[PDB]
Formats: sequence, C-alpha cells, structure tokens
Amino acid sequence: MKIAIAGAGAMGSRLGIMLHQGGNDVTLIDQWPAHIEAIRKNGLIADFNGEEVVANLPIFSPEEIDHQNEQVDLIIALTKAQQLDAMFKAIQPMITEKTYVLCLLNGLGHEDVLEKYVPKENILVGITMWTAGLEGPGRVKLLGDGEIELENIDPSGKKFALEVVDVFQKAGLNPSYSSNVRYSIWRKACVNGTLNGLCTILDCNIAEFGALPVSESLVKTLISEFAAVAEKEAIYLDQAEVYTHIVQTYDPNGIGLHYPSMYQDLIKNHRLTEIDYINGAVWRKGQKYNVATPFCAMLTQLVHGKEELLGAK
Amino acid sequence: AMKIAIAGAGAMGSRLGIMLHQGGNDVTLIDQWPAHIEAIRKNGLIADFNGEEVVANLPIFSPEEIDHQNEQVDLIIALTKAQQLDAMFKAIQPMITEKTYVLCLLNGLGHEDVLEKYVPKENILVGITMWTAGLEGPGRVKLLGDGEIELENIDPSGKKFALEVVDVFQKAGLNPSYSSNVRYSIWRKACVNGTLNGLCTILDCNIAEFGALPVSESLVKTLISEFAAVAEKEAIYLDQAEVYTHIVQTYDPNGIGLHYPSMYQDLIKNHRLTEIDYINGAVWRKGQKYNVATPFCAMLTQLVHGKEELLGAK
Ligand SMILES: [Mg+2]
Repeated sequence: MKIAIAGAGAMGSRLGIMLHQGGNDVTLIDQWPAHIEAIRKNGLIADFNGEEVVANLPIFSPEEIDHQNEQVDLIIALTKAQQLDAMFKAIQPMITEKTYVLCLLNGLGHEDVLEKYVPKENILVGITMWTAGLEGPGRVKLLGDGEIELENIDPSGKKFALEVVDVFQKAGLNPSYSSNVRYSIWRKACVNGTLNGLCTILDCNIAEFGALPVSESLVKTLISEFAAVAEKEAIYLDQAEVYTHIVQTYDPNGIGLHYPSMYQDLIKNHRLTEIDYINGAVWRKGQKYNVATPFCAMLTQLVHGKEELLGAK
Repeated sequence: AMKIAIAGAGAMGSRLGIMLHQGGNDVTLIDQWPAHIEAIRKNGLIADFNGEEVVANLPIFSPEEIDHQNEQVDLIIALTKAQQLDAMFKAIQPMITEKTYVLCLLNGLGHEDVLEKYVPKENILVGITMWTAGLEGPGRVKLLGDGEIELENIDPSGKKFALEVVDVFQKAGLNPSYSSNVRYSIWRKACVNGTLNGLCTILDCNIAEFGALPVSESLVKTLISEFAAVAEKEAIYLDQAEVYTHIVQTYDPNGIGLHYPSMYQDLIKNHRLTEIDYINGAVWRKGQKYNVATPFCAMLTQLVHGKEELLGAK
C-alpha cells in the first residue's frame, strides 16, 4: 500500500514508522519546518520502546506537493480541523478516484471538507488508543500498547476498510473494524457540546454547572439536537445514557471540580475554541438536513462573540 | 361613580387613588405593606400634592384580609410588581365579578396571562402611565408635575368600557387617552429589552461592544423574529426592520453605546435577580401555548437564570 500521512506529529510519526516497518510506501506531509529539516537530514528518529529506530521516510511540506509526486492508496488525516481543508487542497495531486482517507481527527463532520477531494464512499473514520510523544524536531518517543478502531462511513467502503485493517494488522497497529466508531465520536461530541460551551459562557466549573437548576434542560435540549442530526446520518444516540454519562462528570471526587477544555482555551488562555467542529458542526449539518438546532446555533454564536470580546487568537 | 380597587398602593397607586377619590369615585386600596396600611387607617392617605397637603380617608386592606364581605368593584387598577401579581389577584378574587375589568399598568410583557385566571379575558385593559409619584413615608406621598395615561382594551368587546374608564379618568384629572398603539409599544419595548439585556449580561460587555461583534446581527434578528412570531398570534405586527434599526442606534457611543443595559446592572453589578421571566420568559411561555418555537428566548432565559444562581443573586 502507498500511504500518505497528512500531519506528521507524534501520532503521525508513530503510524509512519510502524507502516514503514510493515513494508508499505509511506510519505509524510507536515507543516513544521524544523521537523521536516531534521527528518530530511537524519531520518525520523524514534525512541521506540527503549530501542532506537531510525526511519528514512520522505517528507514534504504542503507547498512542495505538485503533479510530480507519487499517487497514494490511503491518506491518514491527522491535521487539525482548522488546517484540514488547506492540507487537502495542497495534497490533491496525490489523490485519485481510488484514494481512501482515514480520518483520525477528533470531533464532527470532517467528511464535508474531505468529500471535496475524495468520493464519500472513500472515507473511513477511526479512533486511535495509541500514545505518542514528540521530543523535538525529527525525534519521537513511543511507549506502551494501543489499538485503532475504524469504520467506513459509506456502505460501499466496507471492502477497502477491511483491506486497511489487514495492512494495519501486519504493521502491528492492533486494528479492528468497528461498527461503533461513528457512534462513539457522536457520543463524545455530545459531551463536548454541552459542558464545554456552557461552562465557558457561564464561567463556572463542571460541578457548579451541574448543580444549576437549569442544567438538566440545557444539557437535554442540546443532546436532543445532536441526536436529531445524528439520526439523519443513521446514528441513533441513546439520549438517556448520554445524559447519565454527563451527570457523572459533576462528581467533585471525579472531575467535577475541573473546568472543561474549552474553558481552558478561551477563559484561561484567550485562545480560539474548537466550537466550529462541535456545536458549529451540528448547526452546519442541521442547516443542510433541514433539522432545527437552535441551542447549538445560539451557543456557537455566543462562544464566537466571547472569543471576539476577549481578543482570542 | 365607579367602584375602583387599587391593587398595589405604592406612590403611583396612591396618586391614582387620591385623584379618583377627588373625582367622586368609590376607591379602595389594597397593599402588602403593614406600616402603610397602619398609617393610612390612622391618618388617611396624606399627599403633598403640588405644594398643598391633601388627605384622603380611603379604606385599605392587605390581600390576606380580603373576603366575600368586601365590596365587589367595577375596575381594578393593577400596579403590583409582576413577582407578586398572581398572589395579589388570587387574594382579591372576592372583589371580582363577571362585570369587573382590570387596567394593567405594569411594565413588561404578558401580564394578561396571569390576570385572565382571575378576571374574564374580555375585561382586561392595558395602559401606560406617564405620571410621577414619590413615597415619603408609610401613608405619605409626594406628587409633583404633570402626566397622562394611555390605555387600550385587549379584547374587542372591552372597547365600550375602556372608553368609560377614559371618561372617568378625564374627570379625575388623570389626562387619559384611548390609544390603539399601547399593546404594540409594550411588545416593541419588550423586544428591545429582550436582546441587549440578556446578551450583554451573559457575555459581560457594554452595548457598543456587543453591537460590534460579528454575531450581533444574527443574535438580535433571531430574537426579534421570535418576539414577532408570537406577537403575530395576538394580532400585533412588529416592524422587525424598525426594531433592528432602533437597536443599532443604541450602539452609537455618542448615545448610549458606552452604557450597560439595566439587566446587566441588576445581575452583574448588583447580584440582584433579573426581570427575564417577564421579557424573554414571557415570549417563551406564550410560544409554548401557541405552538410557536422560541428557542433563543428559551436558552437565553435559562442561561440568565443559570448566571443568577452562580452569582447568588437575590
Ligand atoms: Mg473586536
């Protein structure tokens, strides 16, 4: 298999090394100049389970890709959501009608960007439980075990999804085909589409939010909107268990006393949030599917208003 | 001679009471303030009325005292704040018959929905009072200046009696007029107050700061649309463009742009409970009964109530 890894961060580097070792043609694409230079000069150097592994993998920045580059069977997308479109536009010369994409991004709706570059039937989604650390440019620390669960988003993509599993198996990645990955991503986005935005706007921690008399109605209204949109994509969220899952976070002996990650980005660090890929994505989908998602719409607008007020970058 | 009960005998109710008494009407005061009841029972209601002392020996009762031995009245004038209106009208029911009308003088939206539990819906009038009144002490008010009252029947059957109330108020010197814009102006005002108030409160910012946001147009217009959708069901047709234009004009730092709206001062400055239930909460309540979606009103109401709880507002 010819594989391009779009985003050669810690996870991308792990996957690249392992797939290389498994006998595949691997090309890295990355936006960190020092990292690129280091890999070009000394190879990708991994502290891989106490053993040094050096892999001489081709690497390019997106601006360097053109017609001359080799075409690939699979692109593994690790590029963060806000650079995804730009990354895929750059690597277009490497894509044919037969090219598949495995999207390993967090959050929702990435297939709307990806379908501009690749048929929908060619899109796979995955979750990785591997860990990885970058020690510096061209150097990664790889420890522990893990696995990758993946799923075709379109029923025509099943055969190739199984072929990616086989490739990943021979590379030691511990893959499985799972009919639950899209559901788990939807379910997680639900969690991230409640506490994140609501704590950020109201300015409070998780247990403080949970204790509000309005918390039940706000959370449940938001879950229902995620569920209404997900249903159009043949994902049927268990709304009662999603609610039970969120209610458990309120426990002060658990993470109750923590502030959610969106609070940390915006309120603590004045950085732009992930809202466009959570409630913003449900809203975008609702608009295309003629499903009303007003709480997601308003929460998205309020968070964007708050970002601008705090001069978030 | 109309029999008139004043529900809420504060400074304004006291003005109306005295003046309607001077016009020869049969006035009864209803009030929740014990010291006020005691002073009025001892010495009558005392007004410093344009530099002259006027005393009016009016009957006065607390709501809990009212029973079927009390007089049944032609008109109740409602001035009790919204938070106590329901309990006030439940208590004064013994004074209401099928022929009793209410003139609601409260600020804000949707009070007819409480009143109609106690007074026939056909008999509800709404008005705006431009008079001023001050409270000097229990049973003692200070009345200066001029004013007027504009009023309107809510139900088309209430028109003749509304006109009769105007006549009564005219003779009492209250400068009344019948106005077919009263309900509209109340809706338009609530619409304005249903945007910047909750939004600046939740986001923590002033009016111009809010206005400049790239989401200000979308937030404001969606909220306006919800107000208009529900008003339409009650045969009030809001000019959504005019309302938006008014809101944009508030962004001007030469005008009120640098100010914070009243709800912000209530909650964010003073840690006091907001009026949200009688603005966005009222649109939301009506929308539910009319099968009209009002989700921005609903969410904004819940967020404001959320913030009240977080700040320990009282
Ligand atoms: Mg700005």
